[PDB]
Amino acid sequence: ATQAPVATVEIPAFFNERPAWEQPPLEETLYVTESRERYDDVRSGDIYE
Amino acid sequence: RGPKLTEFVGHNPRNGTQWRFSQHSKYFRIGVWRETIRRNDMNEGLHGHSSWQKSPQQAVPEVRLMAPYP
Amino acid sequence: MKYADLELTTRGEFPHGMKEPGFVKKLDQNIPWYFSTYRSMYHWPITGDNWSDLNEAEKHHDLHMFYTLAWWKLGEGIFDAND
Amino acid sequence: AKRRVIVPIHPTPNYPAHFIKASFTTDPLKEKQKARFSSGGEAMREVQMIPKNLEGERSRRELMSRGDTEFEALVEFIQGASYDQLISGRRFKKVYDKLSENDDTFVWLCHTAMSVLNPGDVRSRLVYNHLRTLAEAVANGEMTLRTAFRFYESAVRSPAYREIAKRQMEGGAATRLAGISAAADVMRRMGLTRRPMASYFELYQRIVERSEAMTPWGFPPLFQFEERLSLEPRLKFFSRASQQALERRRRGHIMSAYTTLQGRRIFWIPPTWNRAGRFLGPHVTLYPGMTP
Amino acid sequence: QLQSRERLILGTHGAGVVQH
Amino acid sequence: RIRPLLAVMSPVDILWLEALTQNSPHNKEQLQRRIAFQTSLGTPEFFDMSK
Amino acid sequence: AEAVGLDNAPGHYTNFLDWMGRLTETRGFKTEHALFQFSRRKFNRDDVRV
Amino acid sequence: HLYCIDNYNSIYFNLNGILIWLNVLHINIILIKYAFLILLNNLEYLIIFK
Amino acid sequence: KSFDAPQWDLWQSRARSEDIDEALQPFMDMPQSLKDRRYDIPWWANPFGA
Amino acid sequence: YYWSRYRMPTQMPKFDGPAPIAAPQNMNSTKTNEFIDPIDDKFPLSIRGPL
Amino acid sequence: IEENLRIVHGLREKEKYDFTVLQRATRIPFQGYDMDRFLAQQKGTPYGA
Repeated sequence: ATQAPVATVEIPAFFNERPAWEQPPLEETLYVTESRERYDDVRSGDIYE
Repeated sequence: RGPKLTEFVGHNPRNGTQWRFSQHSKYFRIGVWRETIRRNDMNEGLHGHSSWQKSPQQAVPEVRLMAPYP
Repeated sequence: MKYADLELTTRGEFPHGMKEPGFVKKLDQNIPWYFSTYRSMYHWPITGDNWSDLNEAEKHHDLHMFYTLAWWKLGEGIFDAND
Repeated sequence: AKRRVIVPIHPTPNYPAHFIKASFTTDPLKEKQKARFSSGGEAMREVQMIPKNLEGERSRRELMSRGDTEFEALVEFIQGASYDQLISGRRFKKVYDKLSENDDTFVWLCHTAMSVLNPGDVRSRLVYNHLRTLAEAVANGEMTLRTAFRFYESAVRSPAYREIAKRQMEGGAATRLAGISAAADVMRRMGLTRRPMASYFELYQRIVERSEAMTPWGFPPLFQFEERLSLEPRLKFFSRASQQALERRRRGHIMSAYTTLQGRRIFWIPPTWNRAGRFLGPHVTLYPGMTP
Repeated sequence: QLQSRERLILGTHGAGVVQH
Repeated sequence: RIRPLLAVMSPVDILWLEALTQNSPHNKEQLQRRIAFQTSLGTPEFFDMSK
Repeated sequence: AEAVGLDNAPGHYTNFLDWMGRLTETRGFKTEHALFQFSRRKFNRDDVRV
Repeated sequence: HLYCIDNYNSIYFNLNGILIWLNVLHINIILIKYAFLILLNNLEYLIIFK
Repeated sequence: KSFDAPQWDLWQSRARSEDIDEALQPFMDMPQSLKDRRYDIPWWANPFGA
Repeated sequence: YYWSRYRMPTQMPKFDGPAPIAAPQNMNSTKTNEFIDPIDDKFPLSIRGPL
Repeated sequence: IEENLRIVHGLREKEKYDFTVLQRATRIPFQGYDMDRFLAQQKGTPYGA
C-alpha cells in the first residue's frame, strides 16, 4: 500500500524520535544538525535537506 | 561441472580474448548506474556486453553453463 | 625468512574485478556506436611454439595467481574438504 | 482566436511530477475530456494477473501458509454478511475466479474426451501419458489449448491406425467412457484440484450440459479454443457461464439516466459537491415508512 | 475487595501485572 | 580451489570476499545495505558462495 | 456391485459405468454441485446469511 | 558495489485509493477496499484519498 | 604521484625490471634502503608463519 | 515557509497500472458514471439486498 | 563516567525498552486463594512445608 495521510500536526519532535541509541551520541555539541533548503533545484526530493 | 561457456571479444575464437570489458568502461557506467537504481525494469544500453551483469551470475570467463548447481 | 615488521594502511581493494565503477552523470563522448564498432589488429596467440626468452606468459599468470591467492587468503577456509 | 495560453505546471514539493503530468496537461486540446483510471497496490496485481515471482524460504512461507485459497475466498465473501460489512460483488468475483481457476485444463480435457473421434485406447498408458503430459502443460501455461489439442490428436498411437480402427468402429467414433474416465484419472493424478471430487464433477457436468446442444460435439476450430477473436464467456463451449446464460430487463424512469446515483447504489468513488448537483447520498430516504 | 491490597495495589510497584 | 569460484563470483558476495581478509570496502555501508537487500531476495543457501 | 467384482466387458466398461455412478451420489458430488450453483447465483441474501 | 542512498518526499500515513484531477483530467489509482474516511484536498490540485 | 588505491597490477604495466625480483606488489614497490632492513629469520618467526 | 507544512513523508503513488476490472474506460458511446462501483452495484439485489 | 557514557550512547534506554518488549508475554502470576497462605506455602513457613 502506497501509504498516504489523513492528517498533519506540528507536534514537538520528541514524540516520534529516533531513540537515544539509534541516533548518534550527543548532537547539541558534537554534530550541529541543520535542515536548510538547497539552493540548487530539486524536483523530487525534499526542499529542506 | 560441464563445459565452459566460451564467449569471445574480437574477430575469432583464436584472435579475440576470453574477456569482456569490465564495468569500468566509459560506455558502461550509465548502464551500471541504471541497473543499480532501477534494478527491476529492463534498461537499454551496452551495460550487458560488459562483464558486470544484473544477475547474480557475472559473465566472467569459464562459466560452466550446464552446471547442475551454479 | 627475510622478515621486517613493516606496516600498511591502504591495501588495495579486493581484485574481485567487480568493484563499482566511479559513477558519472554525463558522458564525455555521447557516441555509443564507438564501442560497437571498434576493431583492432588481431591477437595472434601463438606465433611459433610461442617461445619467448623471458617467460612472458607463465610469468604473468604466476604473478596474477600469486596476488589473487594473497587476497583470497589462499582460498581454503571457504571449503576444501567439506565433502 | 483569443488564443489560450497554459503555462506548464512545474513539479514542486507538494504537487509531484506524476500528478502534475497526468492530473494536469498544459495542452488544452484534452480539457474536460473524462476520468481515466489506473491500478496501484493491489488493483494492479488483481487485474494484471502477475503471479508473485517465487523465491525460497520467504515466498514459500507466504505460499505454504496459504491453505485452501478457494475456501478462504469463500470465507471472505460470506463475511460480508456480518454486521460491519456488506456482501460485495468484488468478493464474489474473487471467489468466482478462485473457483474457476482451472478453466483451461477443464475445457481442454472436455474437448479431448468428447470431440476426438476414436482417440486410440486412452486407458492404454501410451495415450494416457500423451494426455497427462499435455494437460499437465496446459495447466502451468507452457502450452496453449489449441496447440496442446493438436499435440494430442497428433501424438503417435499405433501403426496402421485406420486399419485397426475400421475393424473396431463402424462410423469411426468410439465410446467416450474410456475417454472421460481417462481424463478424470488425469486431473485426479495430477493435483489439478485441491478438493478431488471437483475435477470429476466439472469434467462430468460440462459434458452433460453440452449434451443438450445442437451439433453438441462439433466446434468451429477458430472459436473452439483460444485464438485472437473468441466468444463471450456465456457462449464458451465447456465453460461455467454457459448455464448462467440469461439477460437483463429494463424499465427506465421518465428520468432514469439523470438519477444514476439516487438509488441504493454502492459507491466506490463517492460523489462530492463539485460534481454532485443535488444528490444527497445513498443512505438518505425522503419518503420513509413507519416501522418498529 | 482485592486481597493483600496493602502490598499489591498500594505497594507493589507495577500493580501486580508487571514482572520486574 | 579458487579458479572455479572466480566464475561463480557475484557482486553480492563482495562483502563476504573482503571479509576473508577482513578488509573494509570503500563504501562499506552502501554495500552492507544493498548486499543485504539482494541476499534477502534469495534463500540463505541460494547466496552463500561456500556452497 | 462390489461382490460382483471386475467384469468381462473388455475395458472394465460396466464397472466404470457403475463407479462413475458410485461417486455421482456422494456428498462430494452434492458439495461440488453446490459450489457450482454458487458460481451461478440461484440464491439470495438469506442463503448468504445462513 | 554500486548503489545509491536517497531521502525523498511524497506523503505518508494510511491509504487505499486515490483519485486525482487538476481541472483538466482525472486519473485514479486503486487498492480495493470496503470502507474508510475520504479526505479531499484542493491545495493546488484536487486530490481525494480513501 | 597519484593517490587512488594501490592496485596490485602495476608490475604488469610498468617495466621496472626490479619488479619481478620479488613476487607480491607491496614488496616489489618497497624501496631498497628498506629491503636491506628485511632480516633473515626462519619461517615460524613471521607472526603469520607461526 | 507557511507552505512547508504542506510537505510529505512518502514517495507518491505511481500511475503504473491499467484500469481496474470493469472500470468505465470510455469506449465510443458508453454513458459513463465514474462513481458507481462497476461490480458491487450490478451484483443483483436478489442477492445483496438494498443495504 | 561509564554509566553516563552508556547514557549518551542510549544503552540504558535500550535496556528499559527491552523491558517492556519482554513484558509482552509474561502472564499474570496466580497468587493463590489465600494470598498470605500462598506466600506462606511459598516460603515454606506453615507446618509441614
